Amino acid sequence: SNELSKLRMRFFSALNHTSEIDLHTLFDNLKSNLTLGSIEHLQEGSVTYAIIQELLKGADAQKKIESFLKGAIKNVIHPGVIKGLTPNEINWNVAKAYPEYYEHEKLPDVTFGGFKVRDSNEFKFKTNVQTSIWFSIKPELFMPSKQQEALKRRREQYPGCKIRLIYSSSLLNPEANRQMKAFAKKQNISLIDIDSVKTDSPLYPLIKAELANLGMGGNPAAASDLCRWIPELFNEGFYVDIDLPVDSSKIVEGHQITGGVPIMLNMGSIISEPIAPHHRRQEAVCMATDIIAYANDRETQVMMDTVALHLKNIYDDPYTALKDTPLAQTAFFNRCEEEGKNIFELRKGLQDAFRSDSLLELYVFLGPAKFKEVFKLKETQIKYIDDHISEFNEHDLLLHLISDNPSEINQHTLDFGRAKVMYMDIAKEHYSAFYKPLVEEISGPGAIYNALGGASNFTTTHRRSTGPMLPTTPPRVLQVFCDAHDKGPFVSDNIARWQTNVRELGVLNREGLSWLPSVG
Ligand SMILES: O=c1ccn([C@@H]2O[C@H](COP(=O)(O)OP(=O)(O)O[C@H]3O[C@H](CO)[C@@H](O)[C@H](O)[C@H]3O)[C@@H](O)[C@H]2O)c(=O)[nH]1
Ligand SMILES: [Mg+2]
Repeated sequence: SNELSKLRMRFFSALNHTSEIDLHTLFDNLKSNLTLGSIEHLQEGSVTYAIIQELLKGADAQKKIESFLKGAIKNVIHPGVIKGLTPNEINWNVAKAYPEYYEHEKLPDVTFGGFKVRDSNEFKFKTNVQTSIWFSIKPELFMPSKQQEALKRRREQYPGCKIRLIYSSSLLNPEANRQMKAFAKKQNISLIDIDSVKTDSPLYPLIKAELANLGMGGNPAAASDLCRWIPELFNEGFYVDIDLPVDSSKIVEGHQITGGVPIMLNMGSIISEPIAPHHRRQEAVCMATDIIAYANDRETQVMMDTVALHLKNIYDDPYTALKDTPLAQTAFFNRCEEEGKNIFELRKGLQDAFRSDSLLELYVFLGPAKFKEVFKLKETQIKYIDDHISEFNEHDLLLHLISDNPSEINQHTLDFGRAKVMYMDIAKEHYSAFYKPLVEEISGPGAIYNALGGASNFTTTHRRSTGPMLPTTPPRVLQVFCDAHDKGPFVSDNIARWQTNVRELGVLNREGLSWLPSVG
């Protein structure tokens, strides 16, 4: 039959059409327990292939290779394929099963979310259950067309995948609520209203506050970020950003993957410029939360609680989490910290300063140090301004900017109205850098990275090859066992690929984010 023909052709391709042994005899002797799925793990680049190549150089190669492959397929590869193991995971399991044929180091001790990463493949994850989140900032609009179309494109392409959607009914007017419910019914989507969830999570009040405070420093992406760490909302399948495409070629037929931790995230890594004292590059793992996988396991709730306790701590005192951000160098931040202002008041105050259309208000907000930096002033220039600021009106301050640095605005200094706009525009260049950490380091991937162990814990001296990748260093352990993006069928552009050089990240940084409030 064509099935046997297809299998045989795949096998001969995998083993490089070698004539050093008789592949017909070998194929015939293995075919009783050989599937297309297993043959992938015999290909060049695999541990199994590497072992075969060394056996070819020794005596009795025909028999030794048959004995090796029969056992490797029966005991390691085929069981791995059925369980949803990746090629990396199968390579490791083969190396472990055949220490006489493959020299390797032991699994290093790596801690991720308070848990030692395992190579047991014991945590199981469903790829056919997907949850996304949409909180509308416009009461008349349940969801924009882009997001509706994204969900349809996932539903029409795939059943029988279960699609769950968290939203807020309180954010929608009655018509929009009816439309949301109608949409979800038509698309066979399980709807979850965040307004009435039963949970004891400390994150739940914070989510409700983020949404209640829209227009007053709340943020719907921050609300969405926090939902992902409540066990009543997420306990199996994947979280995926609502608009992530599915890569059909990556769908696993058993709809199951595994990992070495009970919660996996989107990961990559960045190889640094050389650092002191040996002029060597460092590999630093990077992570994102646009794809999260949750194991069907009690340990999932345990790990999630560690992260939730960290996020609660950040919300309760955000100034530590923000200590190294641009905003931390402003007078406004220092005042807020002394006053114990909350995250909403911090975000709203920043937005207010940049909506003020006032250089004087911007000065009071930034303080002299950051005002100096933003407007590229000399120390003597900012000293004079700061000494006399209690006497200035708006025009007085503009006159000093014009005298001190007309080049910044290409000597368009004769029209004061235009000059003011140009200086305000220079300041607005920095708004995104001030604002984004107020989500990223608070509820976002910055906070989560820290919750799970922080940079130091995920950064190591860069080391390369040789041969098939094995989990024998910390970044390789995370790459093999902890990365939801590689294993899942969802497409992301949020972060660098694994082992990307810092000078060529190839990540688009978008300007008009959905969750950045405008400042004009
Ligand atoms: O009006 C909005 C806007 C955003 N969101 C939520 O926020 C998520 C991210 O919004 P997106 O426009 O994709 O922003 P990005 O900056 O591209 O998102 C990144 O940064 C966010 C904040 O940390 C994270 O929530 C995302 O997972 C991450 O991909 C969405 O999927 C929604 O869940 C809403 O619910 N309502
Ligand atoms: Mg996005």
